[PDB]
Amino acid sequence: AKEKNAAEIRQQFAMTAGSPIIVNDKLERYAEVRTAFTHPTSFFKPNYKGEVKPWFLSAYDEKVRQIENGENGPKMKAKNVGEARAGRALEAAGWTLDINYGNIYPNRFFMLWSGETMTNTQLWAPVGLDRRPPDTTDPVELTNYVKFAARMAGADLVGVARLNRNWVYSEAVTIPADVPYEQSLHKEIEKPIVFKDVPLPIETDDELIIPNTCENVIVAGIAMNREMMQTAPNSMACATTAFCYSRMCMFDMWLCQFIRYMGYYAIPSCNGVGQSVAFAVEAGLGQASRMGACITPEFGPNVRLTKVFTNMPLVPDKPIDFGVTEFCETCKKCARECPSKAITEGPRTFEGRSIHNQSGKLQWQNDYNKCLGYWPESGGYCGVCVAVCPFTKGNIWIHDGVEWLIDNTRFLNITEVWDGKINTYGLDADHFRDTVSFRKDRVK
Amino acid sequence: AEIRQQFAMTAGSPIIVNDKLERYAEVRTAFTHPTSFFKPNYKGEVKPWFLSAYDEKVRQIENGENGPKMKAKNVGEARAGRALEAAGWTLDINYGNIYPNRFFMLWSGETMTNTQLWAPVGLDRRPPDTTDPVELTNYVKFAARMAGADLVGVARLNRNWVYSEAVTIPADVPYEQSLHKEIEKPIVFKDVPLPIETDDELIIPNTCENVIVAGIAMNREMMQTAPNSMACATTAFCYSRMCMFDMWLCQFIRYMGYYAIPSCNGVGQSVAFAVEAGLGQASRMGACITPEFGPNVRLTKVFTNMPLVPDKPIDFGVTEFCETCKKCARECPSKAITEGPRTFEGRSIHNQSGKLQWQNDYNKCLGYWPESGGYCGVCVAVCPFTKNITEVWDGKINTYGLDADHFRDTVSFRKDRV
Ligand SMILES: Oc1ccc(Br)cc1
Ligand SMILES: Oc1ccc(Br)cc1
Ligand SMILES: Oc1ccc(Br)cc1
Ligand SMILES: Oc1ccc(Br)cc1
Ligand code: SF4
Ligand code: SF4
Ligand code: SF4
Ligand code: SF4
Repeated sequence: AKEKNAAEIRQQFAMTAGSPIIVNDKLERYAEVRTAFTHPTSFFKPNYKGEVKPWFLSAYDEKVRQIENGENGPKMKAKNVGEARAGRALEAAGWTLDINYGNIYPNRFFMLWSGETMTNTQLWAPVGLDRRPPDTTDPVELTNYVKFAARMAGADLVGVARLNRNWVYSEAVTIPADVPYEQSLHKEIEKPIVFKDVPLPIETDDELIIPNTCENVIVAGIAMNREMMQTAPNSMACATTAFCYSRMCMFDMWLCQFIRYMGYYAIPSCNGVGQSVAFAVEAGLGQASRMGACITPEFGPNVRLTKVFTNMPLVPDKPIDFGVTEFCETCKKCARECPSKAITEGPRTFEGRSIHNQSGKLQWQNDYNKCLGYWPESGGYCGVCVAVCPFTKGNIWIHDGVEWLIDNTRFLNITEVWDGKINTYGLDADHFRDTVSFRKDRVK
Repeated sequence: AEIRQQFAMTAGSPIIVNDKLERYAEVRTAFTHPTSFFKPNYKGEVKPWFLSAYDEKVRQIENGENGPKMKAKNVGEARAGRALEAAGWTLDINYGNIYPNRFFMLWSGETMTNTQLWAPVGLDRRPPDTTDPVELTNYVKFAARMAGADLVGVARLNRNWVYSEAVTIPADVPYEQSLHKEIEKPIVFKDVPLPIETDDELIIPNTCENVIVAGIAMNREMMQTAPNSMACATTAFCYSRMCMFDMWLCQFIRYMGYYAIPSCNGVGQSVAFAVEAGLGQASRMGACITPEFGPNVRLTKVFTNMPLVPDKPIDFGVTEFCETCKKCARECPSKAITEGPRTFEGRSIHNQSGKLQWQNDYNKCLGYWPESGGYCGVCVAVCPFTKNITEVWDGKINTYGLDADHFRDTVSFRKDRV
């Protein structure tokens, strides 16, 4: 006659301890300014009138053009102008709790490295939870507590790894502390991230200082909505992306406060501080893939990541190998469907394709300037590679009577989305049992 | 979805009122009123009630307890429950976000970082492209589910449930002085284009036709630990879910060409709005009891001129069940809940007289919070419609504390949205 079981799947494919990422001697920490979103070589893109602008402003011009022409995406006619409008209103509102598309500035706005000034900390100050020494130092108990809190805080997946500094940005993109929001985009700077023998995360005029005791990284997966992502590259894919960034932000703040009130310190990050995919792989959420994302058993790549760094003692999780690398070796669906041909069809190498790649680690090397170039053209955040990946299909797992396996057969419109199935936070009750959690699967 | 249609009433507010009903000044709630605000701690020192409750939380942690007379596994566990509770409140100002047009509860999006970033697109400046209330109701409910509501309904705004005067703070007062500088400010309805605040008044436009009410489900296993710390924790986390819902949904409504007023625990009485919007029925304890969650669900609401189709109120027999049940009243640690019949006369200043309801003594309720060091919730926990702490921490959990064994009950398609 067997119903899907993520705990069994993860146990079946668990590896022995050790970072799965393969590196050589060319590896150096990566300056965040090099990402396509920020680097001068990629930052500017033409709009549909040929005017060269910051990429997100050129994308804005295309969003406005599509609404006026009753389109939900590039050459994709909406039911009417009102439907086109509704999709961009949903997208825009999803970003409500996110600063400048990613919350990357460390220790600014929502991403504070200390809780001292937050209104919640001030209200609770008489209890002294953030000043009382920890009552628990046992990593086993702390891992159970912090993972339970993580699920409360909106994570669909949570894992723990030792912090690998190779993936922490050599220098962050940030703004001076005295610069108000309305000037932030004009006053962005770089600032080194360094590790020193200090008791608490602290920021000087010159440096963002992470303590040498910052042992661990907690990684969260924030599930996006399948029906909406499958509209990629059209507006509804932008909306599930946007809403999950605000979920990421709430997660980080909730969890950091929990960790602080347990007597440790905690650094939030969302898209800042370090490379989420690498942390997620080392924390066992999933495997790296040809497109470059972390592919998870539960959601494929259709899941966002955030992470929190802490000195709280924790038990690292085991990495997972459910065969993604070998599937990506033969699949190439994302490479073939990518509207900008940004994804390589070749083998993995240690050699960066351009400045946006960190050389010295074995991965599929993609041209992320080509990817970013398609966003102003399509007026969105694309996501076609996520949408076409077979691992994004909700039912890829089958049980053969003995064990779990991937179904190889899987590798061979917006009005209906607005009118169709939805549930709280865009989660799907047909799959929400995938992420049920008991102590047995939080810590062994 | 068929249960709720099975029990739909015809249109019309189910709340029975008389000639004496008047709008209720928010200062009168037990949380804020000077007759109920100060309570002794366990040492006998009289303080603001939440400060006396803090002292009990400290004392329990030190004594390795999760609640009154309830030993924890160890001090570490006691600490963890209070750390979780305190963290849950991260996105909430001074227990409830009640000050209108302050902090998270802004009546205009114009100064929000999100609005500024999106300004070149001009979605908040562009006239509505959709005025059909049917399509708007489908769009905004879909948005509401994305925004974290497990239940959503629409009603015409009954001004009887809007506070006559809000509790707020002067606009330039910093957060650190807020608790000490709370003031009263009238909420009035005038012929103005947009919601606006003057030195003297919070002005809601006469065009503000509708209220959208959201139900935000709490975790059943955690609330079952009431009056102990883990029921405090699911309470707290849902207040921050409430705040994110309000901001997300207001931004959606504004980017659609309308205005939107958030509220969380402020602006007006959530239980009344929820009953008129069809989420559930009023109950003996005073809460809105829903078919999906019983009373184990928090409420928030957003006010807007967006054309919408009002939902029908529902009758699935709560009133007749509450007549004979009285379990909440017998389990209530403070004897706050009446065993008697419904009347139009409030028992004290904390009740709004003029509406038929079970009249409860809410000062007796609040008095149990400093004694127990939490937000109680025993009434919610024992209610039949709702159906140790180490086992909760070691037991089932899922995203936002939702439960996959019941999450299918809140699936939604267009047919059940409008
Ligand atoms: O991950 C993302 C970052 C920025 C934008 Br805009 C969209 C997606
Ligand atoms: O007087 C006080 C009021 C509130 C807090 Br919190 C601390 C002190
Ligand atoms: O509704 C609530 C208001 C204040 C507290 Br403290 C807890 C719950
Ligand atoms: O020059 C700018 C105009 C609008 C934005 Br948003 C950012 C920069
Ligand atoms: S589409 Fe195919 S090659 Fe691309 S990431 Fe998914 S499985 Fe790998
Ligand atoms: S987001 Fe789009 S353009 Fe970018 S890699 Fe994926 S498919 Fe290609
Ligand atoms: S919260 Fe507790 S004290 Fe208050 S009415 Fe309910 S049972 Fe009684
Ligand atoms: S416990 Fe009984 S009387 Fe009290 S609200 Fe629930 S059903 Fe009604």
